[PDB]
Amino acid sequence: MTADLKSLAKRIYEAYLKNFNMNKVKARVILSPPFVIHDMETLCMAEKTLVAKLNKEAEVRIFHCCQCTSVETVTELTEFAKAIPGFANLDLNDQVTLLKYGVYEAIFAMLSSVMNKDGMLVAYGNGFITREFLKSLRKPFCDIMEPKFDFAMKFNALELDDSDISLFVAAIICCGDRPGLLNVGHIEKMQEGIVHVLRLHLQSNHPDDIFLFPKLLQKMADLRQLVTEHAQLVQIIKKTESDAALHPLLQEIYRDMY
Ligand SMILES: CC(C)(Sc1ccc(CCN(CCCCC2CCCCC2)C(=O)NC2CCCCC2)cc1)C(=O)O
Repeated sequence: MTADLKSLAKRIYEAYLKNFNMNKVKARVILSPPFVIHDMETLCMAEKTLVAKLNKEAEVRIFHCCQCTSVETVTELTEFAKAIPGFANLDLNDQVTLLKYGVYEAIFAMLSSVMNKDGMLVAYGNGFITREFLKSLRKPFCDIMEPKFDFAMKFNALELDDSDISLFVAAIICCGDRPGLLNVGHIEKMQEGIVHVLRLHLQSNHPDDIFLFPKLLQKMADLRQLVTEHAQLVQIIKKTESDAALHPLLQEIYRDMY
């Protein structure tokens, strides 16, 4: 692994630590105290301390808070993408397409860092929602998070650190086979450079697992399918729930996606 490829992996890693408020090391520290949301009583208590200004059904209030975090994460991923060699040199329209299809694959990948089998760290490290509370919400809102917990438990078993995850997220953003891409050839070259660094980095950082790279390629495919199914559930909610309107930035991300 040349000093240049180590520099690329380090640049990506530092751009990850700079652009995302929560990293896996800090998440594990806290998860090892945040306010525990495990029932309706504690949800209301958390709302008054953590999202005071926020009345509708609990399920709808939660859904709105979730939208706020997604808008924030999309903004963070947008600045992170600049660290990827060649991304800023891409056509402005291609940069939008890559981020459009990539953001939620990256969101659910990064969500794993703050999940354990019993729940998830939320609200900038200050809350912890239980997995069972989320399952207790009325349909269809109880169906949103459980497939993400399912993915995260397998993803977390790979025992990646943020030096790996930063490259993985970069690779997700660099997928050349997104619909609507103009300069597909340059994107594939850009993807190839990130994937090449990821492969060498995993060999260096995880010599114990000789299959980690193909394992992560499969997780990228799993995430694409997870996002397809997520978008389908979001469309049902928007259509069936006469009070869960979508933030405009998010509605534009899902527009014409799948
Ligand atoms: C909003 C849809 C329509 S569905 C959707 C999408 C994503 C999520 C996960 C949101 N979340 C819980 C945010 C929980 C907020 C908490 C609720 C209880 C009261 C206190 C505040 C969270 O922590 N996300 C992390 C953010 C850091 C980076 C990684 C992801 C939930 C639903 C969308 O598609 O965007």
